[PDB]
Amino acid sequence: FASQAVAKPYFVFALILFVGQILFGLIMGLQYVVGDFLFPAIPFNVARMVHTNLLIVWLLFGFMGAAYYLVPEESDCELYSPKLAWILFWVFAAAGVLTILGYLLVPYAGLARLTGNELWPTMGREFLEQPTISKAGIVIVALGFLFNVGMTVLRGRKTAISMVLMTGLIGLALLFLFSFYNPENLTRDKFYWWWVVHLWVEGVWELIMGAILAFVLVKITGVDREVIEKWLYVIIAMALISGIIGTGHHYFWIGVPGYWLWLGSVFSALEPLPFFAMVLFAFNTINRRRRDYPNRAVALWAMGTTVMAFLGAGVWGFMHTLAPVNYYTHGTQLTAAHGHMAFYGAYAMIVMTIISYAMPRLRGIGEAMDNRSQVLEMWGFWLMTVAMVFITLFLSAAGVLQVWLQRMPADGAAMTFMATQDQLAIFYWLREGAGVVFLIGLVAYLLSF
Amino acid sequence: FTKGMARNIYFGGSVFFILLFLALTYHTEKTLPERTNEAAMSAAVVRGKLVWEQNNCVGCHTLLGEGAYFAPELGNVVGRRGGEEGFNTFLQAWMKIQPLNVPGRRAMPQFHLSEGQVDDLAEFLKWSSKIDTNQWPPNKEG
Amino acid sequence: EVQLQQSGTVLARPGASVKMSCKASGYSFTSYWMHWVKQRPGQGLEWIGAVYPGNSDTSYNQKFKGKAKLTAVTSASTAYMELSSLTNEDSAVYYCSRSSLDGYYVKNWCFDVWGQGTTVTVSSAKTTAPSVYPLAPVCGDTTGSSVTLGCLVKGYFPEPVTLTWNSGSLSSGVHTFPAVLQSDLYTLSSSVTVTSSTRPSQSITCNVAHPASSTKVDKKIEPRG
Amino acid sequence: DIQMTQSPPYLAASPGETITINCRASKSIRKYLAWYQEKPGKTNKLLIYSGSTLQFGIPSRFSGSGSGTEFTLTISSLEPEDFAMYYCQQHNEYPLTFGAGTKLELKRADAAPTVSIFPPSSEQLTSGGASVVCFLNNFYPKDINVKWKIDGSERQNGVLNSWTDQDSKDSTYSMSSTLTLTKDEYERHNSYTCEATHKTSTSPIVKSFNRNE
Ligand code: HEC
Ligand code: HEM
Ligand code: HEM
Ligand SMILES: CCCCCCCCCCS[C@@H]1O[C@H](CO)[C@@H](O[C@H]2O[C@H](CO)[C@@H](O)[C@H](O)[C@H]2O)[C@H](O)[C@H]1O
Ligand SMILES: CCCCCCCCCCS[C@@H]1O[C@H](CO)[C@@H](O[C@H]2O[C@H](CO)[C@@H](O)[C@H](O)[C@H]2O)[C@H](O)[C@H]1O
Ligand SMILES: [Ca+2]
Ligand SMILES: [Fe+3]
Repeated sequence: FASQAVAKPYFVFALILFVGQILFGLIMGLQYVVGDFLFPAIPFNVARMVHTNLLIVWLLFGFMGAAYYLVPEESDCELYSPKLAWILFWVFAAAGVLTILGYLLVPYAGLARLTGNELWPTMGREFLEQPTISKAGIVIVALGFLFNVGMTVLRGRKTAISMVLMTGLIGLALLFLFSFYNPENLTRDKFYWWWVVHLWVEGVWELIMGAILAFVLVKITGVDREVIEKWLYVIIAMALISGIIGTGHHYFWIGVPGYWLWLGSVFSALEPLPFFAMVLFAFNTINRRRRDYPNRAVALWAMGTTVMAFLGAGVWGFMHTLAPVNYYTHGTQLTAAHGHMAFYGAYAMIVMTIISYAMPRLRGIGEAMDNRSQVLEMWGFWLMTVAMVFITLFLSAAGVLQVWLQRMPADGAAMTFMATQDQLAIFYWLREGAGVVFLIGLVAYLLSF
Repeated sequence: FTKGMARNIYFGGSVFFILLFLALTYHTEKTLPERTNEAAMSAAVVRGKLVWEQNNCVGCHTLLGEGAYFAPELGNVVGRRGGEEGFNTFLQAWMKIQPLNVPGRRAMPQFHLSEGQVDDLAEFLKWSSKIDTNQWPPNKEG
Repeated sequence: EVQLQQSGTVLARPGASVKMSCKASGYSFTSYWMHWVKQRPGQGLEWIGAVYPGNSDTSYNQKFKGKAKLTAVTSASTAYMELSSLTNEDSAVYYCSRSSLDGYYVKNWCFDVWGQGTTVTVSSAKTTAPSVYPLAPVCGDTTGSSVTLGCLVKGYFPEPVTLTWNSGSLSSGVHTFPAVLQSDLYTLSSSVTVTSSTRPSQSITCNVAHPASSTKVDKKIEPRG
Repeated sequence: DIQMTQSPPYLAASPGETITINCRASKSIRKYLAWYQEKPGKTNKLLIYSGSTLQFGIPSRFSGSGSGTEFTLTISSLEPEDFAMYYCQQHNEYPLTFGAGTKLELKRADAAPTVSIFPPSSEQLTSGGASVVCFLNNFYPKDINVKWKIDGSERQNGVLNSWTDQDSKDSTYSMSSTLTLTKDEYERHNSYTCEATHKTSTSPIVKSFNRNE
């Protein structure tokens, strides 16, 4: 089909934004060890919201890209509106760039004033630092986008793949409405904040990623739609059975009742299972592959995604999910380590996977790229992926020493925050080095196009 | 074992647990007045929360262990800088003197806060430290 | 409350060694540089060096590289300074002090809490009780509305002596001067001024205690003849 | 090493007045200069760092400024507890170094010393020594010369002086002068004289006695 073309600007923008994201990562990583670097021009927190908002926005773009590509091909018709996909692309790209420029060009409190945050205060919450107008604007794009892609499912074939995608997509936008909800009570504010963050990334986003994985497996493997769609349902069943009460592993120390200690620890113990199943999924359906596929990279992206998401979300998640352990590690470099690997392995990787599949045939080049371009992709994959295991190993070592020095001993014996950080310096240099190997991988991946 | 079987497991499991979760939510919600001492949650502390947000403290600090890992935990800073009695006075000095300009040290910004604002901040932080947090953090260092 | 408690006065012979301590309380001992500072009388402060208990690293002024050894014992929150191969010039007050900022890379900063100081007296002298001499006004020469009397304390070692008039009830109009060295030994004096109807009619006695030699002596001040 | 010169070394002032004192560094210390207050029986107290940052708890009547090479400390309206010793310290470079101090003294009205002279006691004489003691008590300001004369002749040797600090009650100074002779040298002369020269008078205060009566 031809309206599948509108997915191209989405994937290309996502990759540009991904570059931006890494650059601001590298700025913060230097700030860790040369504390006054770029100060007072770009204080750490400004660099941070740029890094974290570019991460969320680029992945969102990748998701819309992924939908715009596979939804026509599942629905067995043209996308409801190629021209809507294009207005929406430009609106979303303008709002992203505008709010990012806001961050860098006006001190945060000033940006707050300037956007009339006093009337509807939603600003200055982690991952939610965008002005209420930006948030409001993001909802409108979501509505447009949902109408566009969801009309296409309505007037066409319904497959489980597209159904599950739509459910994830709808749930993502719905839960985003909680960002408009900013309670005056601190623990209430934190309680509802996780309905965005956790119910996305360990719930509704897992539906999106499963769907994209399943579609790609269908197209690369020639194994029967029926079995693939069955496992999809198993995987997402396990995601929401573990993950919904699972939200409780964020409810240990925010000020909610101690029953969450049990509920959070026990349901979370099971949250690795869907990622384990995605590894059995991709590995099995790829080795029971009824055919060969001219693009060997997609197959690698798909297996890699599942192994990394399982390491990052599953193993690292579990490693700190039990309350008696989380008590010591909560809000520590361990958190940053888990967070980097989980976000990269599950979500950055599944976006690059669908791009691997969809790019050559969006650029009317065919199923696969020439065999020189295919080895670059593979190099940028090993470079990005290995670099990230190193990033997470160094931050893991950092968090272990941080917990040992600062969290374990009693008052008097425990080291102070700033003193502990100086002791961690070497781990932060290494992470920065790894962050350099990663950019090199991203450039290598980019130069494969 | 069929697709159909798998889809109904998905359906039932998710509705059941969606409902379990809301019931727990409702309950939790009713306990919050006591756990968080909402009696003390004055106009001053609610304005402090606004200052906290308006300046993105959380982009550098953790509060109750959530936020950024660049700078110290502020949930229990009260106890490490002169307690109930003198914390407001400390904070007033603390916000004025920034940045400290020690070469190579992690820097905090000058926020040009008025003293009303800094006082509201202090009340907010003081109140935060008194939330029943199931005894988190482990010690006075946060 | 951040406190630094230093060890008491130490006396040593030339060429010997001395070790003093600084006991830290009310903060994370391992998170701050401990500094040491020398002060000889009318001589300006000098920074000797510092120890970082968090990793045992140390830093010495080039002028004290030979002299001083700094250590820390973390379980007791105590820092230590050993001064070797002593000289008259090492007679001083020695202070420990805490960096006002935490962390390893603030080695050169200012200090927010100081100890009260440990005195090191380097001398060859021997413990000697003082001689105490009453000082009555010039003979016959009695004139003004008030009279001044005195007490000379001579040839003692080590410091201090404590001096009182009438076991301490006479306390106003008293001046007691700092001790000075006369050879290896200290001398001081004290005067007391009192109205002339007070005396010689009432008794005035000099009381002098030298804890180091366990002496207490009383010298009544008698009119000259 | 960067060296530090404070001036003035002494400054007299009164309650309610403003003073300012100086600190100079032999090379640039950027903005990194701290000030300490020293008082007897109390531990040293950080006042200002980084040139002008007030330390927590320190009253706003203290302030300071400077950069590079020249720095000042001002106290706006002196209070009784501010009369004390002040030191500056650079905190820009290894090795840390300090100024030698400015002593801030309480001004009070000029007062002439009260002078007393005391012959050797008979106890000291029977043991062979002879100390002649002179007290110059309760005077202001602190500058003073004492001169010994034996039978009209100035004597320089065997004279030890000691000076009290400013009395924290009446703000005056006191001083003792002791001439130590052998009994034999003491017996060779008759006339012993202590003379104090102080700004309260162009002529010395002279006290003496004759070794007889
Ligand atoms: C990064 C650009 C920061 C932002 C934004 C805020 N703070 Fe901060 N803060 C930061 C650092 C690097 C440090 C350590 C300072 C040092 O040199 O030791 C701090 C420290 C504080 C503290 C002291 C905490 C302690 O344990 O002693 C407080 C009370 C504090 N900061 C408060 C605070 C508030 C209220 C903020 C939003 C208005 C805020 N900080 C933002 C870095 C950064
Ligand atoms: C791919 C799915 C996931 C992603 C992207 C992800 C990411 C992250 C991020 C970014 C944070 C820090 C958020 C914050 O407080 O700012 C975090 C916290 C946490 N995650 Fe996940 N996560 C995922 C899955 C998991 C899983 C499957 C588990 C359980 C096995 C888990 C357990 C935890 C726990 C306990 C914390 C809190 C750590 C602390 O208290 O400091 N996560 N996660
Ligand atoms: C060059 C590579 C990178 C570097 C050097 C880097 C650095 C950082 C730093 C320094 C922080 C702030 C931690 C703090 O608050 O103290 C951060 C936050 C974050 N980054 Fe990165 N980053 C990089 C790449 C990535 C990539 C590819 C991802 C995608 C997964 C990612 C995801 C995140 C997330 C989710 C957070 C918030 C974590 C939390 O609050 O727990 N970063 N990053
Ligand atoms: C991937 C895992 C990363 C590392 C984090 C895991 C560490 C969690 C397990 C901690 S066991 C716990 O350690 C605590 C600190 O020693 C200990 O705390 C105890 O002693 C304290 C003095 O040290 C004092 O606060 C109390 O007397 C007491 O609660 C405790 O005994 C021990 O079980
Ligand atoms: C499979 C695992 C699921 C188990 C879930 C049940 C969790 C409830 C257990 C309490 S969690 C938390 O742990 C802490 C001890 O680790 C407990 O801390 C205790 O010890 C500390 C010494 O380090 C001391 O700081 C605290 O004052 C003391 O209360 C803490 O209270 C508790 O809430
Ligand atoms: Ca965070
Ligand atoms: Fe979670």
